Amino acid sequence: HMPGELRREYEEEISKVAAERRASEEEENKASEEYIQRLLAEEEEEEKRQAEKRRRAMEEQLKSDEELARKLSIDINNFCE
Amino acid sequence: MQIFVKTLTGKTITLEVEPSDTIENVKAKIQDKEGIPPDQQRLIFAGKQLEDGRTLSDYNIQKESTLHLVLRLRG
Amino acid sequence: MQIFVKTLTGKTITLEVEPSDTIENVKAKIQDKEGIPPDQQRLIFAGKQLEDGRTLSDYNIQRESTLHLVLRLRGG
Repeated sequence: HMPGELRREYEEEISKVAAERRASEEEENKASEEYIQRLLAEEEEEEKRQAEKRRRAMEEQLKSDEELARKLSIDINNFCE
Repeated sequence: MQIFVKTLTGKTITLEVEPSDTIENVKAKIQDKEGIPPDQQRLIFAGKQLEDGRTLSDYNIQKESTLHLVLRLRG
Repeated sequence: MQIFVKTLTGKTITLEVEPSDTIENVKAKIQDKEGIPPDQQRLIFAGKQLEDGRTLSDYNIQRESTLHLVLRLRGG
């Protein structure tokens, strides 16, 4: 029977396949999860930094609004005294 | 939605508004809560003096925004 | 051939593919099976993001290999 003569040539290669596959599967999974971990962390941090830029830009706007209001208040009240 | 109106005296007024409400409506809502006549109100947002006719969305005023109010001072 | 797609919460999507199919087709198949728009999808294999125009063959993605799906933020 053919698997009997083919056995000696192929059996060691085939008896080790399942381990060779699991090694590559684990190596793929380890490289992807490490990259993904950097992806999620970098994405989350930069989103937080952007939202904090917008917060300070709004606060910088309120301070300028307040000083514009304070100038307008002095100007328009001096006029109608 | 909510917006805030900060007076130069430090006071902070809270108003319930719609994005389609005009600046005239906003002055009317400040009149109800604080008794100040709308003629004696000037509102500033984003370095601009708001015009009675335009709406809050016209000035890109969204929720939690803070407007600044200028009053008449009979000293 | 069959491949597997791991999602962020651990689920596994099963797809019937060919070595010739492009990353676009894969995402389209994920849409048909999971209802996820392709523009939300980021597919990662061997630690690299996969480009819509290349094929599974271009990325040495073989039978029963596992791809990793990471959706994009709504804003950002």
